[PDB]
Amino acid sequence: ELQEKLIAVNRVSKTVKGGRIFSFTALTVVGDGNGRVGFGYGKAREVPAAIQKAMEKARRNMINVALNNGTLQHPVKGVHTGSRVFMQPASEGTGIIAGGAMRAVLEVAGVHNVLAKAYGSTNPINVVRATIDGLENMNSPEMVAAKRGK
Amino acid sequence: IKVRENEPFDVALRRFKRSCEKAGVLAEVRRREFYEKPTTERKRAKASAVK
Amino acid sequence: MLKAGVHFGHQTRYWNPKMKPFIFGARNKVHIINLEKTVPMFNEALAELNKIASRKGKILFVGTKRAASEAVKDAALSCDQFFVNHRWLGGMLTNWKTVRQSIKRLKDLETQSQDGTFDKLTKKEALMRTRELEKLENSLGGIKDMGGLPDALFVIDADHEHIAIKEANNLGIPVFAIVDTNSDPDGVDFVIPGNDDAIRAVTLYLGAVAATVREGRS
RNA sequence: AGGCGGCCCCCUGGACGAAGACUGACGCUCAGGUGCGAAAGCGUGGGGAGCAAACAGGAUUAGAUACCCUGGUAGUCCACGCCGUAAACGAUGUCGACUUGGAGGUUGUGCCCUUGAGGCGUGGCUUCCGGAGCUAACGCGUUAAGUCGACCGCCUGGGGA
RNA sequence: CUGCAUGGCUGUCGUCAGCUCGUGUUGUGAAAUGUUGGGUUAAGUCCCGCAACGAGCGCAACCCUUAUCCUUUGUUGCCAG
RNA sequence: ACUAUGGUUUUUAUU
Repeated sequence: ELQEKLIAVNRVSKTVKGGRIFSFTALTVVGDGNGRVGFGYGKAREVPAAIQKAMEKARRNMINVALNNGTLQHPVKGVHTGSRVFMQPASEGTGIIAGGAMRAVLEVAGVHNVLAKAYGSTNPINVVRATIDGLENMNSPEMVAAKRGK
Repeated sequence: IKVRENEPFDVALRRFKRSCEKAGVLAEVRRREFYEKPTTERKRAKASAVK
Repeated sequence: MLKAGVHFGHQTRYWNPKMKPFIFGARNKVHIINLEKTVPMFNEALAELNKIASRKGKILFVGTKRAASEAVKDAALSCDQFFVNHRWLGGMLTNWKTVRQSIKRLKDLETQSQDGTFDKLTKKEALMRTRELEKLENSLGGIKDMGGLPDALFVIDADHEHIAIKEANNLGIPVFAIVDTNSDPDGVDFVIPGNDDAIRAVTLYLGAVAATVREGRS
């Protein structure tokens, strides 16, 4: 019901007088491992507080999507602003695979096997959103409720 | 000459309404209701038009 | 509520072009809502409100629209509920982690009147100490004991209360609203035909909604 | 389209509106090709009030080959052609079409003897906000940068260019 | 020798009233917000009020002192009874 | 606004 994962904590490069400002920025993802996921960013003067703020920004930003027991239901395409993704299910003996945002956002969505690549813009706060569209494009196996019954 | 009032003057001083003592600029902000003025003094008007 | 799934119509001019799927025309010069939707739209709302109140699910009544600012308690204490009628200062339900301190500031503003000089003097600090104390004591008096979040929200006007309906959409809470042919049905989860201006409408119509929560409390 | 208003008469390609018909896929777009110049430029004359590149000087200044002033050729105008290019701008290719509202300009048209000191409907074009939707932002939004189908052209770093 | 290495000491705009933080809102984001608005003061001084609500630092206040009062003491002073 | 009118201060170790 609440599963959380970190992508990166980094130091900001903004110069103020005698050096680069003493702050830390964190990028995170949060979900329920079965049909909801969201992304968040946060800043602080210490590493734990940057994560504490980012994880809450992710928990307040969740989107509803469909999975098939931690496996992809079909090969699926995702798009966002100046970026694209493609994802497909794996075969036996493979499944991990992937890095950056894809190693995080899919693990809080319950996914245990994937084959995937990201295209266009390289910024992880853009790649994660093409990956969320690349989940929201996937068709549900759920029996809700008359169209395909049952 | 494009004047508002003229001919029988010849005056040592000229004055005419709503053209001196500045009355602004940008005074109708946060919010300046002027108690009752826009209710009459902006009926016609209609030359902005609108746009 | 009050007069069953029947229609009467309200107002003779200016209605919302988004209400086309619910308007049925004019009858006795007023515009009227389709009877064939009036009947079920009442029933599905009262049947869920009965169930929420049966889970002991806390109902919050909003009365920031002047006609309901007293009826939000005086017509609603007929059941177990909570009430608000002042401005929310933002985040009143979405920022509880920081807004819960307002009840402790209401506690601290009373402790500032514990001075030995406050008893013996008559006007010196007697009004200075009350500028926030007697406004927090009024605005929180129907919600301070709750200690958490409501599970349903009830509004008299979905355009006047919209700054609170925004917070309900951030928490996924179902909002129950009164609607007319000039209302807009977006951001609200249950909608019932009515008004707040004939005359003297909410004085008994809101009592018939508190009656639903009273049946949820058996 | 570029653009086109001092006025009157003659000629002349189309435009928009209300209501129908008969023909009967004849259509929509287009490499090359065909037709159209804003202003400046050219050829041959006419015309020459001013204005006016360049020119000769004043004055300002350290300077004045700028601004201001004194004088001024080509050009501007008319007739017939050459030149073919532009921030040629809604920077929205050409065509067909869908989908809420609001405050305005301009102009056809249906009906009522306007109760009376009126208007309500209904086409075309345009202005500024703006919904559903979009975009990096600013903007667009029934005159779409939105969603759909058809055709033709162009672009792949800057400095050199 | 070195205050472009460090603690301490210390200057001035100025004794000017200003500088910011935690959380919500907005923006993709650096950030914007609150501190802006409306009365008033020497003064973000004191109040009113908003998608902002709350908060520290400085400001003002203590103390030094002047116009008086309560009180005690007196030569080497002052010198009336 | 009638104040008619206008140019420099080295690239290079630093705020």
